[PDB]
Amino acid sequence: ARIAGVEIPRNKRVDVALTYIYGIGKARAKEALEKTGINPATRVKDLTEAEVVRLREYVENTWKLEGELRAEVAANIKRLMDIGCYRGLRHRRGLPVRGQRTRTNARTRKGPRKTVAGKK
Amino acid sequence: KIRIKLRGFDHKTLDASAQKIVEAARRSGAQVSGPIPLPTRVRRFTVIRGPFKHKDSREHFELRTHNRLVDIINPNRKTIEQLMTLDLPTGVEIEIKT
Amino acid sequence: EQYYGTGRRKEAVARVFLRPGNGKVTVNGQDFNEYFQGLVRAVAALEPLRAVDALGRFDAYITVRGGGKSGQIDAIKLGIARALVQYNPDYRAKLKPLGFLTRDARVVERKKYGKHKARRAPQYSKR
Amino acid sequence: ARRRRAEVRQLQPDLVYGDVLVTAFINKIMRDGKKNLAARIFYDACKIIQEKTGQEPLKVFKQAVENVKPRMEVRSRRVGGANYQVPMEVSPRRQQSLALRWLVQAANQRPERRAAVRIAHELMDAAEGKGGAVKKKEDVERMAEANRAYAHYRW
Amino acid sequence: SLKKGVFVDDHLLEKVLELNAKGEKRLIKTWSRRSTIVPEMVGHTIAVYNGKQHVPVYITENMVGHKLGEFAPTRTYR
Amino acid sequence: ARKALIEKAKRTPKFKVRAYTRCVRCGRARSVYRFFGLCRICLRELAHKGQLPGVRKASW
Amino acid sequence: GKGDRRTRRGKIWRGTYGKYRPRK
RNA sequence: CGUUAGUUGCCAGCGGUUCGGCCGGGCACUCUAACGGGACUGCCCGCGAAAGCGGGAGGAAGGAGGGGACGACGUCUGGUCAGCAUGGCCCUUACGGCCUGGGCGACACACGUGCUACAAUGCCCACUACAAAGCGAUGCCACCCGGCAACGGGGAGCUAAUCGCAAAAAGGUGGGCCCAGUUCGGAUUGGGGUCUGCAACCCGACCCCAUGAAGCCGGAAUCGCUAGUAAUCGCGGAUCAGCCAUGCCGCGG
Repeated sequence: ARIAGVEIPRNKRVDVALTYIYGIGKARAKEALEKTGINPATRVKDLTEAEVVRLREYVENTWKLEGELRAEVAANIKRLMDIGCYRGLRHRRGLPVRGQRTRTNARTRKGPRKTVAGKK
Repeated sequence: KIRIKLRGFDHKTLDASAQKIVEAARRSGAQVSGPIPLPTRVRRFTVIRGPFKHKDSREHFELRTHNRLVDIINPNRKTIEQLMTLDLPTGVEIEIKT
Repeated sequence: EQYYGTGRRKEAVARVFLRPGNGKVTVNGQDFNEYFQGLVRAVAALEPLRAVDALGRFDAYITVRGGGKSGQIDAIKLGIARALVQYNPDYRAKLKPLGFLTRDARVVERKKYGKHKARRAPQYSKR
Repeated sequence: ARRRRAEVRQLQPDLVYGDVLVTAFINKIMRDGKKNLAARIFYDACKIIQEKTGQEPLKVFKQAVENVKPRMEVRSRRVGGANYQVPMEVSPRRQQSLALRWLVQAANQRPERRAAVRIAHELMDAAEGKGGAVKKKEDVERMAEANRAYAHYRW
Repeated sequence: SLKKGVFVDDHLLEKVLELNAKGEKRLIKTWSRRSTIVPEMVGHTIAVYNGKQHVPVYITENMVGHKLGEFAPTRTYR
Repeated sequence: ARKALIEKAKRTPKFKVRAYTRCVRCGRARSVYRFFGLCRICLRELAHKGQLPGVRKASW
Repeated sequence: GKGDRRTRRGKIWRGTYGKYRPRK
């Protein structure tokens, strides 16, 4: 059942299936299946096309989702380029931005590993 | 019925000096709700033995506050005879309550 | 009319009152199998009875505090034995072979400084 | 064990079949000291032995083991040259240790997703004699014999 | 991250405010990197100490939320 | 700079927070128990003399 | 488990409280 | 195991119970904590010249019952002048002193010690007294109301076997997920907040939403542990406004 943007989650419980949208977590799902009264337990497979529309229009007009987020969040960061706040050169340099160490670790933000040598 | 409490770091000179409040309110007095021991409260201190790096090897100190309780059921002044000033504590504290 | 023993095991203690009759056993305002419910080893606690054929021709009101369930089970087990030999002091020279009469000294041994966990020692590295 | 000969630790018999061997097996199954869930699995597996075969779960289990006990194995021993694997007869205590051990290990390799099933089928499969538990058993008997050249050391 | 006030050094605004009654100064210089930027106090150019020297940073709108030390970095070679 | 610092550890400080403890007989900044105002060192020292009342050598 | 703050066990471990672990 | 003692503990034994040990009533039991008893190779068999080794009863405990404190003469010209003390040498409008910022928190890299994991003997939600050490009257915070929550209003109680931190978690029972980088795992990042504090940019923790990474059990090496031990699960304290605690010291399941 196509919902946000283009998403076709299917054959799993809507509450989980809902998750497969950029902008839906287990939180925003619990809401939609109560502020639109749909059993979360039911598979998308067997699910009324009246319930799909109550959903599709709720979620899509309740909050900014999927690819708008993506392009906001992206433009939201290049904002921090601005004149050059700290988190600027940090995203700019690709190093941890939330004040954590860097002597060791920081492997998630620094891709894999680029190793070197030393001395005699 | 009269309430006095007795704290102390020393376990021997409490049961002793509060069997003094037993006898000096037994001789001159009457019926006794005996010495009952509240549980003790141990303040632990753990310290590394060395001035410098030696994170293992430490020593262990405690400061056990023994607590002993004593009440008696004849509030007369024919009891506050010795219990006026007839003192052999040293570092016991007293809490005379109502 | 009444017989009793004190069971203990690993900071867990059991007041155990025996009576003859029926087969019911009370523990802390609850039936046995509601308190020790779905805990396989519970039935061990009454192997004293099952030894001497006291079986369920006894009732037992048992309060118990200290520990966790499986300590209590062994504690009760000790009370049941320490009670029913206080009913029949001849009920001793048959609970010796099974040894249902021994406190079981095993308790949490102390955590030591410079270890991690009593015996567990921290990790070596050499180089 | 430089000093004594280590008194084999004696096991508290089973709360059901009153068998020491059973408990032993239950322990090997146990994980982080969760004897309860351990014994649930073994017993709830004994249930699967019934729903499928006529026989008493115990005599299944019991004879399933005896088919996984190895009679010979190889223990290494070097010299002033290289390391050689002398085939050694296997003492009764070690047989049990090994069968039971192997049983569980063999089991948790099986496909069916639920502990109780696997234990059961494996036990069942090893009673018949087609178990992958029994492979680890035939493999050692076969890994001796292959070194039969060296059973003139033996220590 | 605060919510009763914005905790900006008072000795800063006095300069700013009384520089905002016909005041055009660029030689404005501070050690108050701890202090939040404030509404449309733009246009000015605050030199901020990084621990070694003062940094000529021109203030725009958009950066209104942030603090002053976010523009005077305290190290070298990132 | 231990001295100008021990006679600043006593001064009532501009802003509450900047307040810190100190060995009374060490002038020592780190590991100063609140109950004694003593460094862990000067403490094992006194406890052994006997000049620390009721403080025993803990054993269990 | 013990590192997802939004689980009960992540809270228990972290030692905190909230939506995913409220105090009765 | 026994005495001594009854604002913690109960029909075990009886009457009221707004069925909460809450009110008289009671210390028997559990417990709280002082002093004692107890185990010694004493007794029976066996080998031995002896000390003692193999057994066996009695007994809660049997041969060091279990765990601590306790570290000989001395070695490493071991560590530490940065805890303190001290010989010498050195600066003494500065090698002393005060402040404001910055740094000890950097990051192509490399190792140590750990933490959380890679899931079904598992993860999620709901409901359910198992209670064994400690801390708290410039604090612990019941219980109210607002708030998804952090937390903020309000306010009871106890210098605390009496009141509070207290939920112990693994567990038991119910439902859900059905093998998938997943309802596994929670890294990174966007955003919106709370709190402590003069002040959280560098550099705080906590809540909530969104994001959801590497990780499918680890080469050659190599660590711990012999029984309430290892493994596993929570609990407290010290420092401390707060906290980068996954550390350390302890506690029990």
